[PDB]
Amino acid sequence: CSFGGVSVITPGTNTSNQVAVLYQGVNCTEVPSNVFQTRAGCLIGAEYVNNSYECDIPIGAGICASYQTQSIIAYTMSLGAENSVAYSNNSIAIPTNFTISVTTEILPVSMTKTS
Amino acid sequence: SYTNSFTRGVYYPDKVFRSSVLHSTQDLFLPFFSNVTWFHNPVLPFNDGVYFASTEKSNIIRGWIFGTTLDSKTQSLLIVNNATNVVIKVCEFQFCNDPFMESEFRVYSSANNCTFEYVSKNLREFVFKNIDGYFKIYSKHTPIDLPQGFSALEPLVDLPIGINITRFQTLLALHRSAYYVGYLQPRTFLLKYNENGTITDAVDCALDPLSETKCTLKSFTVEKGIYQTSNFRVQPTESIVRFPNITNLCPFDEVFNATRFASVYAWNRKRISNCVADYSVLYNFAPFFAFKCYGVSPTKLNDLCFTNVYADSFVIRGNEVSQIAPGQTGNIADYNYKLPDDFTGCVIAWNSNKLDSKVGGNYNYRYRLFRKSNLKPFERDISTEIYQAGNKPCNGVAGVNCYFPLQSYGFRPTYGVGHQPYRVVVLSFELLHAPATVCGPKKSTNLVKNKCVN
Amino acid sequence: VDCTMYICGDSTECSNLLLQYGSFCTQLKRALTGIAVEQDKNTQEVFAQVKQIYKTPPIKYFGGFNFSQILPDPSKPSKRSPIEDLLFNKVKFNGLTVLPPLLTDEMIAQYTSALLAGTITSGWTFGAGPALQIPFPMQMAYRFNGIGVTQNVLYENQKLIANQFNSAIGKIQDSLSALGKLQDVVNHNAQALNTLVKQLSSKFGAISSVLNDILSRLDPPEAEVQIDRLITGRLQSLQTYVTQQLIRAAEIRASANLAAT
Amino acid sequence: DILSRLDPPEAEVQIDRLITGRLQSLQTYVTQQLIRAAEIRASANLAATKMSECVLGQSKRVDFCGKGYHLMSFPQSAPHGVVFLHVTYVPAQEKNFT
Amino acid sequence: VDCTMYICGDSTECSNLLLQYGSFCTQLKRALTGIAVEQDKNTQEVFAQ
Amino acid sequence: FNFNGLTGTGVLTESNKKFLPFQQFGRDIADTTDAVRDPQTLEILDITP
Ligand SMILES: *[C@@H]1O[C@H](CO)[C@@H](O[C@@H]2O[C@H](CO)[C@@H](O)[C@H](O)[C@H]2NC(C)=O)[C@H](O)[C@H]1NC(C)=O
Ligand SMILES: *[C@@H]1O[C@H](CO)[C@@H](O[C@@H]2O[C@H](CO)[C@@H](O)[C@H](O)[C@H]2NC(C)=O)[C@H](O)[C@H]1NC(C)=O
Ligand SMILES: *[C@@H]1O[C@H](CO)[C@@H](O[C@@H]2O[C@H](CO)[C@@H](O)[C@H](O)[C@H]2NC(C)=O)[C@H](O)[C@H]1NC(C)=O
Ligand SMILES: *[C@@H]1O[C@H](CO)[C@@H](O[C@@H]2O[C@H](CO)[C@@H](O)[C@H](O)[C@H]2NC(C)=O)[C@H](O)[C@H]1NC(C)=O
Ligand SMILES: *[C@@H]1O[C@H](CO)[C@@H](O[C@@H]2O[C@H](CO)[C@@H](O)[C@H](O)[C@H]2NC(C)=O)[C@H](O)[C@H]1NC(C)=O
Ligand SMILES: *[C@@H]1O[C@H](CO)[C@@H](O)[C@H](O)[C@H]1NC(C)=O
Ligand SMILES: *[C@@H]1O[C@H](CO)[C@@H](O)[C@H](O)[C@H]1NC(C)=O
Ligand SMILES: *[C@@H]1O[C@H](CO)[C@@H](O)[C@H](O)[C@H]1NC(C)=O
Ligand SMILES: *[C@@H]1O[C@H](CO)[C@@H](O)[C@H](O)[C@H]1NC(C)=O
Ligand SMILES: *[C@@H]1O[C@H](CO)[C@@H](O)[C@H](O)[C@H]1NC(C)=O
Ligand SMILES: *[C@@H]1O[C@H](CO)[C@@H](O)[C@H](O)[C@H]1NC(C)=O
Ligand SMILES: *[C@@H]1O[C@H](CO)[C@@H](O)[C@H](O)[C@H]1NC(C)=O
Ligand SMILES: *[C@@H]1O[C@H](CO)[C@@H](O)[C@H](O)[C@H]1NC(C)=O
Repeated sequence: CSFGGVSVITPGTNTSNQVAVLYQGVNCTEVPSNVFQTRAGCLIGAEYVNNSYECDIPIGAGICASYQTQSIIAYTMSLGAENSVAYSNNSIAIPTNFTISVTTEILPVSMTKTS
Repeated sequence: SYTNSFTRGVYYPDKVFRSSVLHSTQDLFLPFFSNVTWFHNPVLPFNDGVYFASTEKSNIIRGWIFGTTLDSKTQSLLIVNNATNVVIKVCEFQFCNDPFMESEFRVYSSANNCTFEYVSKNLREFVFKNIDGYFKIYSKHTPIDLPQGFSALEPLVDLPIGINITRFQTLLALHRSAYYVGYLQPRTFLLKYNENGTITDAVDCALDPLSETKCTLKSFTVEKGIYQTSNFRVQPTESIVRFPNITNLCPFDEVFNATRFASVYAWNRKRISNCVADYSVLYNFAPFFAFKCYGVSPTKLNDLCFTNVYADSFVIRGNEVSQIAPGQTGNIADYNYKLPDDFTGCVIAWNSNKLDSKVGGNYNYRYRLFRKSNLKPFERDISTEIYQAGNKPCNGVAGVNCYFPLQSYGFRPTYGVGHQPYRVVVLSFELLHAPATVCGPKKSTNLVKNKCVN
Repeated sequence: VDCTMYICGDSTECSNLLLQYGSFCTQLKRALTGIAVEQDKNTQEVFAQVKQIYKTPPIKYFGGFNFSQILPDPSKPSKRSPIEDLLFNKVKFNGLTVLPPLLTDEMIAQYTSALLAGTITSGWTFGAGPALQIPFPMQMAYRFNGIGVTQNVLYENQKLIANQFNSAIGKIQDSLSALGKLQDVVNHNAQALNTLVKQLSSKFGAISSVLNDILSRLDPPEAEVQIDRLITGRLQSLQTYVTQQLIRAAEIRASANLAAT
Repeated sequence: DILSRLDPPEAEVQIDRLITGRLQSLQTYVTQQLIRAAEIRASANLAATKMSECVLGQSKRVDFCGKGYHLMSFPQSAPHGVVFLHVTYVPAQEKNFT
Repeated sequence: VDCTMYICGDSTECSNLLLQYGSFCTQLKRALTGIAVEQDKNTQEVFAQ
Repeated sequence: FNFNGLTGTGVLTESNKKFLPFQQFGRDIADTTDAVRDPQTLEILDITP
């Protein structure tokens, strides 16, 4: 007999109080507007789109959610801009200038000692 | 009319001070955004606590009445407040059906056996509940259709009364020269305390999915993301049972209408073992004059399972049917048929005229009159030797002080009830050591499909 | 694993008894969730190391080197190389739930095909900035220089090195048509899930293993003590499951850190 | 409270149940600290390795000392951790040639 | 370890009652075997170069 | 100490908390008693281990 977790998707209480709900691996005919079927369950309260954005809130199986277009919407995730390299059999590209960059990396080293 | 509460009926669940601590509590509250009846009067139910708000600068509400019967012959609570202060009182009253110079108090006309005494625009809120014989009141008076806001209510009284309540009424000050009624339900909230220790906000943990997230995280501010808060569980409907057909029927059918029964001194013993026994044909027949079911109840015969069943059958007089019982005495118990002191079956007997009586006398039925020593439980004698009551042997010849031991019943149809023949069938159940035998039919049954079911 | 359906299994007498043990289910859900989130992080750190999705030119021909067995083949399930097809072709009970990965296999294939296009058309320049094109024969000459071999040795033997490379790649499919390091992970977890289920038929010192049995035929005061023995034994099994998942999760993370490096 | 409202013969059983339960709590706690301490130890080993190879020298390891071509790094102290400031060389503004 | 010999120590009453706890003695053996095989793998990969 | 039912051990010191005029004792986060009110003198005292 059907059963599964229930998760709540929120843009943050400092943005809005709208919410969508995912019923994990529940068929959309056995749940009891905007109902969207994903391989992870049924998503209700989120408008599905065709465009593709950067992932914000990960849902699963390639589906993410975002607060953009306001109620709350869904969409697929984009791996990143597309670019063709201008390859040929006698062409080269060489830089004529440069920049110096600085980046951070953070690593933990210890915990509190308990007894 | 009805109105919509907003966040009302929140009271301090207990003592215990506290600081900045998003504490979670379970208790009897008025749910947020609830459906509260409106009154501008009749006896109302209680069922579990009461929310009571009102609005008015003057004082129209002049006490309440509580209890189970709201009448005399039993004790009740009465709360009044004149221009002095609140007066709790618990007596047996006699209330006016319409209770209400400047003279007043025409509410009751009796105050017997008092077990408690005490003496001493605008929004006046109250919360009433009654738990383990304690009648609690919370209240607060805050100056300004109700508005919108949050305010926690503090304990007012502590009353060790013991009183039961199922209904109550209200009292109003008439003109001679507006209130709310909610009820409480078991809910869970997440309460926010300030540094002074007061409740400043709350979350109803059984309303909006966002509130369930707040309650699980123990916060009133949730950061953007996705949170697992609970679970979905489909529930089964109906109870489908499905047992086999039937097959046999344990032939009680022929034991009860056999065309001849035996004399009481030579009774019968049928032992049905391999059976599905349906005692409903017995119980729902009911022409019976006696039915004494001793060890087990006449209703639970269709849910047990024994190893053996022994059914006896004989014909006796009417005023001897009472000797068929565990622990008895008489010519029938001692010499003919004795039931043990630990009997676990059940005797069933019915009248047998028109099939046993005979105009002229039916001497086919006999019984034993003289025996040297009483019988044993479930023993049977068929001896025809001549009893000897004297001191001389008679060599199997009747005469003086030597009697024939088997006398006869002379059943005629123009007898009196209590001398007419009766057919008796005593049943006896036992479970020796065999791990299956006769037991009744399960009961109803059916089927369905494509549905989550039990 | 839903702790309530494992331990009690749709039984209200048992469900209320779970309230006397405190927050054990809170620990169980967090322990398994905390290591489930890392599993998607492990795959992002290995494959999502490129910002752009690079494509190769249609004229698949690089100084004589034949890369058609490692590049996507526009005529297959989804979009795998002929060699990846060998790699993928060779390899609701009572609460025990399996969650899907965040990245699908189609999404991983698209990360790996972008890495392949970058290293063939742009060498090692796309990993330090913009992708800079350079012909492939010249990339291989640089790579010989980096190991101590002069560049003229490649240019005068270009045909030999291309023939040797092309045969060497073609031998890979024979060796695949191996993967025990992947099959062991699937088998070890499957055996742990099966063992967890089988501990639901132990008495743990009770008269029966079935909760709808004990309480029904016995005596409530006694049924409560025996049901608590079943709860304790099944909780210990479930806690053992979680401890071993944390110990195994560290081994998968250690491997994923090496694969990312 | 057990003793206050119960005889010893039965109080030993009730206290033994609580002892077993709370002793299980300690075993759970200590087992997780050992598993979690191995993870912070692996992180401290990585931080010590970068301290040697990114700060006390110049590395050719790709992406080990930041994004770009490693020039130098400067350490900073953080509470229970370390922060690396990675200085890299990034080319810009390419032109194509034959 | 030989599970039965530690817990019961060759006693037929205890060992028959021990069966009522399922297969804990199979898990103990698998766990010890899995780490005892890696001890030779660890040495083999350091020196057989 | 015992304060009308509240049984415990610790050092009693003058507090700086302010209870509501119906509350007897306070608890800290994790629900352990850390302050009481003396029934006779009506003063709040902290309880330290
Ligand atoms: C070097 O030349 C190549 C073409 O051989 C340029 O790539 C072209 O760039 C334009 C402008 O972005 C695109 O519209 C064309 O589609 C590209 N052609 C190909 C075949 O991809 C490249 O931008 C040039 N580099 C510089 C610095 O100018
Ligand atoms: C390399 O890049 C830098 C900018 O990052 C150029 O320096 C700038 O040059 C412009 C004039 O073209 C000046 O107005 C700016 O003040 C310079 N910036 C700085 C920070 O000095 C530099 O000229 C570039 N080199 C070439 C050859 O184009
Ligand atoms: C015991 O036997 C009598 C007769 O032997 C049964 O009477 C029968 O009743 C049914 C129901 O009306 C009739 O169809 C039959 O014709 C009757 N029998 C005769 C011979 O006519 C009586 O029903 C039997 N007892 C039970 C409980 O069935
Ligand atoms: C690169 O190798 C592939 C094989 O891996 C070559 O494809 C084969 O080409 C021959 C000749 O046309 C066919 O008989 C085979 O059926 C092809 N195999 C497949 C799987 O299609 C391909 O021709 C080679 N490329 C170059 C440029 O030589
Ligand atoms: C270097 O070795 C390779 C073999 O590894 C030689 O190439 C082979 O030469 C034989 C004999 O001419 C041919 O039959 C093979 O077909 C060649 N193999 C390949 C893959 O081309 C090569 O000749 C050697 N170079 C020198 C200078 O001796
Ligand atoms: C959060 O709220 C603050 C005000 O309290 C505001 O300044 C800030 O922009 C908000 N953040 C977002 C992401 O909306
Ligand atoms: C849900 O059930 C319907 C049939 O009632 C089926 O057509 C549909 O594919 C199911 N959905 C999923 C996600 O399995
Ligand atoms: C998305 O595009 C498909 C065709 O590729 C179309 O059938 C569908 O209606 C579109 N969805 C929306 C929300 O417009
Ligand atoms: C409250 O419920 C009653 C039915 O019991 C309904 O008639 C009434 O409209 C409801 N009130 C509100 C405010 O929804
Ligand atoms: C107030 O009411 C109580 C209860 O009837 C009564 O005992 C008391 O005398 C009243 N006070 C005055 C001033 O009438
Ligand atoms: C209650 O009052 C009745 C008279 O009305 C009396 O008979 C009875 O004894 C009283 N009960 C008590 C407990 O005083
Ligand atoms: C209240 O009524 C219940 C029955 O509804 C009864 O069992 C109980 O004893 C009563 N309580 C008191 C204090 O009389
Ligand atoms: C209590 O808090 C209020 C603010 O909500 C503040 O105005 C008041 O001064 C405080 N009083 C005390 C004793 O902390």
